[PDB]
Amino acid sequence: PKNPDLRIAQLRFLLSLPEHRGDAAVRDELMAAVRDNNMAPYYEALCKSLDWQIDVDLLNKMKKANEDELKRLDEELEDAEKNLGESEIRDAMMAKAEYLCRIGDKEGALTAFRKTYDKTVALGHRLDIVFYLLRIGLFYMDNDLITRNTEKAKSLIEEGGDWDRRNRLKVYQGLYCVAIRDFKQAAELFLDTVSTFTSYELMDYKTFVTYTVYVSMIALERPDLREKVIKGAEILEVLHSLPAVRQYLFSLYECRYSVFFQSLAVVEQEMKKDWLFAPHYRYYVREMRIHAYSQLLESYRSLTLGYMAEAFGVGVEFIDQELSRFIAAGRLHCKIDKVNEIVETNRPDSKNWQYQETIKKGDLLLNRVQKLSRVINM
Amino acid sequence: AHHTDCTFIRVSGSELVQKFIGEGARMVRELFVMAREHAPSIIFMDE
Amino acid sequence: DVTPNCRVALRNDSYTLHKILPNKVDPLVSLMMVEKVPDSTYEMIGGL
Amino acid sequence: AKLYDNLLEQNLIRVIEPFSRVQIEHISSLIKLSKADVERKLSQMILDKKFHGILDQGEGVLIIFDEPPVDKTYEAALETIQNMSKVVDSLYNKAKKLT
Amino acid sequence: LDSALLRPGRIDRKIEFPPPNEEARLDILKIHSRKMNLTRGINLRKIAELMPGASGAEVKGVCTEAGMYALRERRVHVTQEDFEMAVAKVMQKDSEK
Amino acid sequence: GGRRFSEGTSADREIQRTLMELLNQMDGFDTLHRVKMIMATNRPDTLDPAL
Amino acid sequence: DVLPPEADSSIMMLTSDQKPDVMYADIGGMDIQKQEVREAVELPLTHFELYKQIGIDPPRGVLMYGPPGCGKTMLAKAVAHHTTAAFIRVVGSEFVQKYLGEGPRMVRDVFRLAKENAPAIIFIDEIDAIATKRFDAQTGADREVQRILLELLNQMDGFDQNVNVKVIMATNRADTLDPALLRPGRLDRKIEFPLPDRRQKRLIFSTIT
Amino acid sequence: MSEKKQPVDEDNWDDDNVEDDFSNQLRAELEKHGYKMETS
Ligand SMILES: Nc1ncnc2c1ncn2[C@@H]1O[C@H](COP(=O)(O)OP(=O)(O)OP(=O)(O)O)[C@@H](O)[C@H]1O
Ligand SMILES: [Mg+2]
Repeated sequence: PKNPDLRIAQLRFLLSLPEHRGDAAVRDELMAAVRDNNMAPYYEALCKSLDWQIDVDLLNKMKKANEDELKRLDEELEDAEKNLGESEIRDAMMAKAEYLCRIGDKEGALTAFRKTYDKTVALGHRLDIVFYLLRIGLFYMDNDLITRNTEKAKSLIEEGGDWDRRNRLKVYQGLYCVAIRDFKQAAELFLDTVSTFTSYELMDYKTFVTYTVYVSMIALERPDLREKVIKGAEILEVLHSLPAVRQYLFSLYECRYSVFFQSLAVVEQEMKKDWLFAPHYRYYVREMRIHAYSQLLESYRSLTLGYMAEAFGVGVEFIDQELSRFIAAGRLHCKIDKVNEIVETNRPDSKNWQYQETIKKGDLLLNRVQKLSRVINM
Repeated sequence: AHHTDCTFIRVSGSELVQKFIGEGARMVRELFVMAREHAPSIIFMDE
Repeated sequence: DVTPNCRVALRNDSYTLHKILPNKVDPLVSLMMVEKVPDSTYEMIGGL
Repeated sequence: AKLYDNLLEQNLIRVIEPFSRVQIEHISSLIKLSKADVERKLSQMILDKKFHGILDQGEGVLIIFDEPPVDKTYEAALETIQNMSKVVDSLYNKAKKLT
Repeated sequence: LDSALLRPGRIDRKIEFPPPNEEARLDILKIHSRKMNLTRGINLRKIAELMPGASGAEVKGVCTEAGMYALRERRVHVTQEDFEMAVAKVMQKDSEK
Repeated sequence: GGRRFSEGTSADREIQRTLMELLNQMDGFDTLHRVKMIMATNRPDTLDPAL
Repeated sequence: DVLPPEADSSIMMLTSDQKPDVMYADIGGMDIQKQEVREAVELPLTHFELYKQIGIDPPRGVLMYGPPGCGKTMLAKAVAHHTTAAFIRVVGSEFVQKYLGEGPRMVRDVFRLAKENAPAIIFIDEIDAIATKRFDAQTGADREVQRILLELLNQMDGFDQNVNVKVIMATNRADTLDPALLRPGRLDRKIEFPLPDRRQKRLIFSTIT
Repeated sequence: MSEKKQPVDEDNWDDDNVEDDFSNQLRAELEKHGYKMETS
C-alpha cells in the first residue's frame, strides 16, 4: 500500500544524509522494513547501513510470505477466468498489483498497472492507477514519467468535475513545483488550502500550511500578503496553533526586522533538515535576505548604513559584506556610499532590467536552434 | 451491454424511430433485421 | 468494392459512375443517438 | 476603524498629490496629525506599493515620481521565445528520430 | 402483467430492486458527490440518514441541488448546510401529495 | 375550432397547427389594437378552452 | 465563396420598437418561478464561471407550460424586455413551408444566427404545432414535419456547453409531445404554471386594481 | 561511422547554479546567528 509510502522515502533521507543522525532512523526504518513484506527497496540502504549480518532468514520469511501472495494470485487467476467477471484476474491484481508495487518493484507494479489500465472503461479506477504511477514516479523521482501521467491524468478530469481528483491532484503538482525551485507555481498550486484535505502524505494539514506559507512569502508580494494570507480565517487559525511561524510571518508584515532573522535561522535550519527542501533552502534564504533588504531599502533614500545594525539586524560590517555582494550580485537596486557612511537608493526604470531577460532568452534559443541546425542534416 | 459490448438497443414504439425500421413495419419483427446485424445485442424495454 | 447501401458520385451526362461516396450512417446508430440513453458503468453503481 | 483607515488614506492621498517633494512637518500640520505614525504610514504606503516614492530620515523629504513603464513590448515577445524553444524540442521528435 | 408472460417456462429470471437502506443511501452520495467542489468536513452519513429511503434518484435530486445554494450565495465551495437545506426542500416534495 | 385531440386522423394535424397559428396570432407578442374580433357558433361545446 | 450567416426569420428582435414593455413588477405572484427562471436563463449567461468553476452543468434548454393565461407569453415579454443578450423570438408554427427544405434550412439558419450573433436567447411558442406524437409517412405534410423535428433534435445536440445559447419553449399541453424531445442533454428543466389559489391571487388583485 | 581518433583514452542543474553561488559559505547555520546574538 502506497498511502504511508512517502514517510518511508523521507526516512531514507533521514537515514543517509544526516551522517551522525543514523541510529534511530536505522531503528525505526528497519522496524518498518523487516515487516510488511518489504524486500526490495533497502539492499543498498543496508549497504549504507551497518552489516546486519543475519538478515538471511529475515529475507526468507518475507520472500516466503511474498511467495504466498504471489501463489494465491496463482490460485486466483484460474477461477477468475473459468467464470469470467470483469476480467477478475486483472481485477485481483488491479488491487494487489499495488502490493506488487510497494512490495514488488516498479516493473510488476508498472506493467500490471498499464495492463489493468485497459480494463476499466471508466476513469474511476484508471485515474487512481495514474495517481499510483505519480506516487511511484515521485519515489523513484521519475521526473519524466511524472510528465506523462500528469497530462494523462489531467485528460480525465475534464469529463466530470472530479474535484477529489483535481484538488488532490494539485497537491501533487504543488509538491513537484516545490521539489524544483518553482515557487510562484508551488504556492499557486497551493492556493486553495481548503479543498486540500487532512492528507495521507501531509497527515498534518498544518504541515501543508507551513509549506504554503513558506512558499507564498516569497511567491507573492504585499498587495497579496496584506489581503490574502492575513485575512484568511482558514489560514489564520491553523497557524494560531503555531507560535513560531505566526511570529515568523508577522515579523516581516509588522516590520519587525530584528526578530525576523532570529526566527529565520530556526525556520531555515528546519528547512535545512527537512526532506525535499534540503536541495533549496540556501536558495530560499538568499532570497529572504535580499527581499527583506529590498523591502526596507525601497522606503528610504538617505538611510545610513549604521542605522540597520541596531534596528534592522546587528553587525555593521556584516551588513556591509552582505549588501556589497548583492549590489555586486547585480540586484538590490541602490548604491552604497562608504566613507561618508550613508546608503543611497536609485530607481531602475523597467527598460534595462526588462531588457536583460530578453537578451538572455534570445541567446538561449540562439544556442538551441544553432545546436539543432548543426545536429540535423548531419 | 456497455461492459460486455453488446449492442444496447431499447425500443420505445415511437414513430421517429419508425422511419429507420421501415416504411411501415407491420410487425415489430423487422427490428430483428438490424438486431442479427448487430448480433451480440441486447434489446431493452420500459414499462 | 460496390457495397449495397452506399452513396456514390455520379456524372450527370451519361450517369456514369464516378466515385464512392464514403459512408452515411448506420440505421441503428442514427436512431439510437436520437434516443440518447444516458450511458453508464460499474463505477457509478450504488450498492447493487 | 477600518473605515478610518481608508478615510485616513483618502486624505493622505489627497494632500500629497500636487507636488514632488515636501517635509513631513507640513503634512503633519496639514492633515493635523503626528509625524511618527504618518512616517510609518507613508512607509506602509510604499511597502504595500499603493503609493510609490521614497522617504528621508535626515529631514523627511518624500520624493514623488511616476511614469508608467513600457511592459507589453518585451515580455510578450519573451514568452514567444519559450514557446518556440518547446517547438524546437518537438523538432527533435520529428527530426532527430526520423532522419 | 400477463399470466402467459408469467408462464414459468417463459421468464428466465426476475430481479427485485429495493429502495436503498442507509448504507446504500451513503454511497450514492459518495459517487454523486465526486464532481462537486466541496468544503472539507461534511459527514455524509447524517445526510444519508436525513433521507429515510426515497430512491437512488432523490440522492441526485438533493446533491445536484445543493450547489444552487452555494451559487445563489455566490460560493465556489459547497458546504454541508446546503445539503440539509436541500433535504428540507426535496423531502418537502416527498411531503407534497 | 375544435377542442384538441389525442391525434386521431391525419387531417386534424395541420388543422390543429392552423389553430395554434391563430391563437398565437391573437394575443401573442403583439399590441392587438384597433382590430376587433367578432365570432359566432351554434354550439360552444366543441371548442378549445384556450380559445 | 464562403458567406457570413443569414436567416430570414424574425431578424433579431430589432430592440427599438420591439420591447413588449412588460416590467417584472407587472407580473405579480410568481416569486418562485420568476426567480427560478432567472436562475436558469440569464444567471449562467452572466455568472458563467460559477457554473463552470463549481461545475454544476447549467441547463441547456427549458420548457414551461400549464393552463393558458398563466403568464406564459407575459414572462417572455418581461425577460425579453429586461434582458441584455440578443433575443430571438419565433412563432413556432411557421416552419411548415409549402416548399420542401425551407423548413429544415429555416431550422438551421436560426441556430446559426444564435451562433453567429451572440450568447443568445431562443424563444419558441406552440411546440405542439411541431412536436406531436404520432406520425404517418403517407402524406408528406407529416413527413416534412418529421424532418423538422429531426433537424432541431440534432442541432440541440450540436452544442458544447461553451455557447450561452439558451432555448426557452412555452406550450400548453405537455401530453401531446415526444419525451425523446425531453431527453436530458436536450431538456432538463420543466416548469408547470399552476394556478394560484388565494395567496399569490390577491397579489394579482393588488397589481391589476 | 564514428571512428573518432583518440588522443587521450532536471536533477542536476538548478542544483548546479545554487552550487555555483551556494559554494563555500559557512555550511552550518544553526549557531552563527546564535553567536552573533551576543557578539553583535
Ligand atoms: N400577474 C399576473 N399573473 C398572471 N396573469 C396575469 C397577470 N397580470 C395579467 N395577467 C393576465 O394573464 C394573461 C397572461 O398572458 P399570456 O398571454 O402570457 O397568457 P399565457 O399564459 O401565455 O396563456 P396563452 O398562452 O393562452 O396566452 C394576460 O393576458 C393578462 O391579462
Ligand atoms: Mg400565451
